[PDB]
Amino acid sequence: AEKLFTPLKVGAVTAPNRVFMAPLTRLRSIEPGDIPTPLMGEYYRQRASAGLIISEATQISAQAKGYAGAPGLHSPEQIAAWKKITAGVHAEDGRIAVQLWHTGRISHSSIQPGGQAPVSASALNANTRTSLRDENGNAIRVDTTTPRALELDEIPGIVNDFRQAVANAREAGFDLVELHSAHGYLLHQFLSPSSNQRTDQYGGSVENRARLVLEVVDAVCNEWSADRIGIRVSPIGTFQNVDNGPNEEADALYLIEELAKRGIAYLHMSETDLAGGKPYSEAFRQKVRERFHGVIIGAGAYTAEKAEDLIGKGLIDAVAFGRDYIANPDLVARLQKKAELNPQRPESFYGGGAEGYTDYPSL
Ligand SMILES: Cc1cc2nc3c(=O)[nH]c(=O)nc-3n(C[C@H](O)[C@H](O)[C@H](O)COP(=O)(O)O)c2cc1C
Ligand SMILES: O=[N+]([O-])c1cc([N+](=O)[O-])c(O)c([N+](=O)[O-])c1
Repeated sequence: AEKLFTPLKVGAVTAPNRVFMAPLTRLRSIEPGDIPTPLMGEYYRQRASAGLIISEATQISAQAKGYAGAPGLHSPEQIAAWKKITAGVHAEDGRIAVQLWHTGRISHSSIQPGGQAPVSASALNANTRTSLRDENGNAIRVDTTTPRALELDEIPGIVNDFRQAVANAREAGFDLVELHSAHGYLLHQFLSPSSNQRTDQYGGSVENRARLVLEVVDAVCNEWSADRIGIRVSPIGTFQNVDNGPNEEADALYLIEELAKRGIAYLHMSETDLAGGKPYSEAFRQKVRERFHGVIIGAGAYTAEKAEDLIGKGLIDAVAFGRDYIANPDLVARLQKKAELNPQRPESFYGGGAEGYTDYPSL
């Protein structure tokens, strides 16, 4: 069609096209153990024609767990299972990044270590729901538990958990890592004034609110290499009840300038929540583009036409598609041929088994 099907260097790897698979929580891991499965391996292998696969959000630690059925990357059994998944993608000549998260306050005590309260920047309930499993293994929605504020002396341990999870990602065969700094999860809970009322060096000013994420970026670049690190941000608008405060544009540009200093592989911008939000102006896209010198990935209700427009204008380099990738394993070939897409079945986005997961056909 036009530029979507052309190669792009993304840090240490080269994508053959600009059609990426966005990170998508599907809640099909084995419990106990939060272990990836052969069925997950098949799902990712089906999608290996993507320019880059970004995995579902994956826990850096047991404390990081927010949803029943989300996988981890902290135990030996998890590492071994992910190695099989990455090897399947590579057998199909694909590339895969792991999205690493800590859910912070979007969690429930029943899935935390010891059954205790989850942690956050401050002791404020998320006022949302998470997904648990019932006695028959089926996904159910439950109100989030009020968190405890992290003590200052606990912050280095959070940094260390990200560091260790990146070392584990490298062993598991991932090509890149994506830090989950978006959507109201732990790193975003520190970034946003709505969720961060701290009076130490980790709250107040934008420099203090960004301190934790930038300590994490520095630690993971040191552990592996900057050209292996990406980050997902959602810095404009409201996401899962977390807004970006009264100075969101200036605060976003500060963060992006700081990330640029580290020479990381990519910046992945989640532009809108699933419930919608105001579109990015071209002027703001230009301000982002002049501050970041790696790859920029756009996401959020994109069409191929919008992607072509913005790639052609030189404002973004690639697009991540979420729900179209759930339903279309061969999305690249379908967009290239202008073929129809399979219809989406949202009732099977979370939990369950093969149905609504590996049963969407290729052309
Ligand atoms: C079922 C589902 C699960 C999601 N899980 C994640 C997640 O693990 N990590 C993340 O950063 N975003 C997650 N998202 C957001 C998607 O990555 C994506 O930004 C969003 O679906 C909008 O893009 P789309 O219109 O192309 O689907 C999820 C979205 C859906 C629909
Ligand atoms: O539905 N989900 O399970 C879901 C999960 C995650 N995540 O990282 O755990 C997200 O970032 C989003 N999201 O950003 O929209 C959705």
